[PDB]
Amino acid sequence: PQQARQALQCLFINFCAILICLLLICIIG
Amino acid sequence: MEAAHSKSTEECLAYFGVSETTGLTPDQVKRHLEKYGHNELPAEESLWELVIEQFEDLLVRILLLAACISFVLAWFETAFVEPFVILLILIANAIVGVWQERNAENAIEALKEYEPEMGKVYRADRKSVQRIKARDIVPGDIVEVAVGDKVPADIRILSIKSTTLRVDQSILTGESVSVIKHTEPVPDPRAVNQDKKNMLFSGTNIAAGKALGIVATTGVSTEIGKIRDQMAADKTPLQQKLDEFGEQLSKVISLICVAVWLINIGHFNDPIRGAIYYFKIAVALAVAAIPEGLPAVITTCLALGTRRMAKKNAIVRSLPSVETLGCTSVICSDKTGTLTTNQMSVCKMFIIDKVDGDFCSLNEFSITGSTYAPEGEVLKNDKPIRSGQFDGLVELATICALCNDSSLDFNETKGVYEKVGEATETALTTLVEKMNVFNTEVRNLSKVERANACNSVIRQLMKKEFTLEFSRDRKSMSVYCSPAKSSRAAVGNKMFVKGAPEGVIDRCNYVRVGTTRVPMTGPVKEKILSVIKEWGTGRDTLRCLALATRDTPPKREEMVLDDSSRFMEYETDLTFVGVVGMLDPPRKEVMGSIQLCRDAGIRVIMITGDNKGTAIAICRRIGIFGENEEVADRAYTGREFDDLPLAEQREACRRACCFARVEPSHKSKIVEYLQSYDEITAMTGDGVNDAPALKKAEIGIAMGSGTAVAKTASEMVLADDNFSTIVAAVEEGRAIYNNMKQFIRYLISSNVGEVVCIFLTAALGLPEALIPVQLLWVNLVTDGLPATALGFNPPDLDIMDRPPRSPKEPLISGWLFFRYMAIGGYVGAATVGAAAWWFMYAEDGPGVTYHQLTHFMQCTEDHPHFEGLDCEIFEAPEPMTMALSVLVTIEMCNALNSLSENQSLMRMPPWVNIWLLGSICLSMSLHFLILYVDPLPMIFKLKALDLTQWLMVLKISLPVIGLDEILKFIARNYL
Ligand SMILES: OC[C@H]1O[C@H](O[C@H]2[C@H](O)[C@@H](O)[C@@H](O)O[C@@H]2CO)[C@H](O)[C@@H](O)[C@@H]1O
Ligand SMILES: OC[C@H]1O[C@H](O[C@H]2[C@H](O)[C@@H](O)[C@@H](O)O[C@@H]2CO)[C@H](O)[C@@H](O)[C@@H]1O
Ligand SMILES: [K+]
Repeated sequence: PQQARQALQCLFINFCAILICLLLICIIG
Repeated sequence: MEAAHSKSTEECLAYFGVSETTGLTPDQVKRHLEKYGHNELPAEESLWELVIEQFEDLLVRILLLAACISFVLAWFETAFVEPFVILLILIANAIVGVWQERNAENAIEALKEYEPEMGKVYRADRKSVQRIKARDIVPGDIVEVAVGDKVPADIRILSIKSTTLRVDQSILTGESVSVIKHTEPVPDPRAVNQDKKNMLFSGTNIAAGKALGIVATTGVSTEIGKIRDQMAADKTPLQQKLDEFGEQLSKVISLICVAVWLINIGHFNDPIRGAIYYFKIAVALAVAAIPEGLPAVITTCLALGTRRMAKKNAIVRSLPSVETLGCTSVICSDKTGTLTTNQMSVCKMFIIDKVDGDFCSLNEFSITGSTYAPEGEVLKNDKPIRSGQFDGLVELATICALCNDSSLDFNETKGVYEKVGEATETALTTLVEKMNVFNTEVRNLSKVERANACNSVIRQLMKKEFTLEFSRDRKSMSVYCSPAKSSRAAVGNKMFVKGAPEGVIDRCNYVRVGTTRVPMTGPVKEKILSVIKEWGTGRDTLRCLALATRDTPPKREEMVLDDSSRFMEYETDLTFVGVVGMLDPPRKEVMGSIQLCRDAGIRVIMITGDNKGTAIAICRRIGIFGENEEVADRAYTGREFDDLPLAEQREACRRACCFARVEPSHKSKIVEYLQSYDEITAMTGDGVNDAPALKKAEIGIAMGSGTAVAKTASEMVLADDNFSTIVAAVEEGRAIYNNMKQFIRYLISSNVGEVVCIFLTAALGLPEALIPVQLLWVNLVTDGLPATALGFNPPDLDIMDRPPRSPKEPLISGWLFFRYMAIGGYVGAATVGAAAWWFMYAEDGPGVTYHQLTHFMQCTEDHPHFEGLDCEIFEAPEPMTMALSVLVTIEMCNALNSLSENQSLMRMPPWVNIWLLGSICLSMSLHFLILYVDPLPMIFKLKALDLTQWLMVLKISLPVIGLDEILKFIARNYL
């Protein structure tokens, strides 16, 4: 595991970015 | 030090307080490093700043203002949070796409660490020269530059070690004739660069010679550093074809968006005024469907690709060459560093045995051990033999030991005998140590002492007065020796000559037989030449050197030494002694590499210093030619090539796979002639002479272990000098391409889907299948998770079985643009069909199986005529979730169709890109949250039934995989 391990890092950042977006729509209300 | 050109060497050394023999101390380096900074342009300095960039777009803000006007009209009268939600989604769509772009750009920038600018200094801490990063060079240190080097800083020349120093300064001064240098002050302090003949400017080249100097200015203060400040700073063919297509797609979608604002003419009245509803729906499609600015995933697989390449030893210097790389149709490769290992070993040799009239017999020998170790036996007729019993071998060894600027060195940590000078010469040192012709005691010596023990026994019988260095016209070198301390019978001075057989044998009037001498005849010559040929042409394709002595050499003051062209004459009237045959095996991976090139339709041309006959034989061994192929028109020497008329020379390059013994100007010509057939050629090189050809070649390839000048003229550097590395770089080049096309296919179809989806609703007159915030929701999940996962999919399956891509090829073929529309058409219809299905044939309060839903517009007051049901089930929160869910799942499906350009999922299974599968599961677990976590479905729409409704979402979506399979079949089985 070396180069394939940067796919997990890439998606996790994008997941967090999308997830945070939803939780802010939750809080607003 | 501002005006160093006008001061003495002694003033410059004085100024920095530095010894010229010593160089700066670690303390001085430290203080100078603080005072003057690093030898570099200052780094130009983000996370938040780059997010605002996306919000500068006119069409993005048009949406926001429309959601503000829609919010203000509510507050003075779902619709309340709409402006808040869109903003949150669009910052998230920005963050996801801007974060990829920056990391790709950083990774690509970080390629520069593989081949960093280097310099040579003498510093006080070592006696030996130190190779360091130019970055760490400081004003005041002592610098060594020689042929092929890039000048690391602005340097006042201290002393010119070669007879003459030649410098290429064109990059600064426009003059492309290399320039002479001196050491005296140039008094005029106002003087122009052209006149500073004692100065070496950063960024320039040593075209010949060697010099020592003191650093005067670095970083910005340097001549080229001042220019690079004032300097202010071209699209590739595939960038033009992508931008142009970007505008063809952009304007069609922009027209269709306004066409959505038109066909909904009368509907501005239902619960000038309602146009703010259909305008804010049209603009959202524009923001989702039109790709404005380069999609980030593109730059990611270029970044991932050249990172892969660098790990496979291909260092990309020019990024546009990654595009050219998959178009290459010809590779020209040098043999020695590249096709072969360059590990030289003498495995055969012979001297003359008996001469009788026409009759000539030889003493042939073979030698075991192929590393540089002084370990192996000398065999004759396969029997171990002691070389000294043969007086001719004593003489042969004397030549090998004296015609040699190399030695061996035992490396005590590595436990290995290593080479000092040139591979070829060191192979001779090794040989000499194995022959031990004078039976010197060696068995009790340390390995350190053993390395050169026998060579020095020879080296103590004479003085090596001087060397007639090698030159290309004669293909031979020689040394001139007198007997040391005087032997018994004062035998005269001698010359020892080694070089290419053909040339040296012609200059022999005698042959040695034991210690006796005999006239050189035709019969003897023919016998000498036939064995040279057999060993050149046999299984081991040996490189032969002939060794001779000039028995009565000219007197010393008859010989001029600074004039290389008189050297051949001095090497005439020779006595042939013997021949050595060198091994230099092909690299293990090379036969396979050449076969890959055949398969990919790439011609390979070998260039070698070997004689013609040997050159061909090597080509049969490595698969360039067939072991029986006719070759008489496909193989040429530089001489034969020079004798051809121009049109014939051209025709020769159309078909030739083997050039032997070429003048330095031949590579360029070969490039030109190959270009006259629209060949995309890759050409290797390493010397200052290889630079012009590397420039002309579509891909110039420099050797990692070669000069900087060759590297500076190239697109790619081979870290391990290996031919296979090149082929593998073509392999990646083609892979990156197919990766772009896989992402391009998924992007265009999914956006086209968005368009066809919405257009169908407005065109027919159906009730909105997707609300704008829903559209901006799907547009974000796909571009965020699954779309970026395709940046991480493997090489496509048979990329080295298709021929090279043409540079004139269109980015998207008509057939491919069909695969974009047909797929995009089905998704658009499948989403609108999933909403319409709930109305038509679904058990949750339906419309009419004829056609009534079209006229949903007339209901609340128009109840008694043609309805008989409620009129708020058109604002229902279930048909819009069927449309959303079908889009999302068919998007995950369409991603599985982007695992390969033409391979079926039966050959390349869903689990090939295991990250894609992950991001899908992540996409589903996000979708099962805006339907179940109870504040969110209110801000969007409400959930779909636990079972029966999902089975429709799946039977609607899954045929997108089935469809693309047929289109892939009509591409696999079409070819
Ligand atoms: O270095 C001592 C060396 O000397 C002898 O080799 C002589 C040989 O006797 C002569 O024929 C003359 O040409 O010089 C040779 C090399 O110096 C010993 O035979 C030898 O073992 C020893 O190493
Ligand atoms: O062997 C016959 C040959 O002997 C002499 O040649 C010498 C030569 O002069 C020396 O320089 C020595 O290194 O090598 C030769 C012996 O192989 C005679 O001078 C010559 O005329 C005669 O033919
Ligand atoms: K080039």
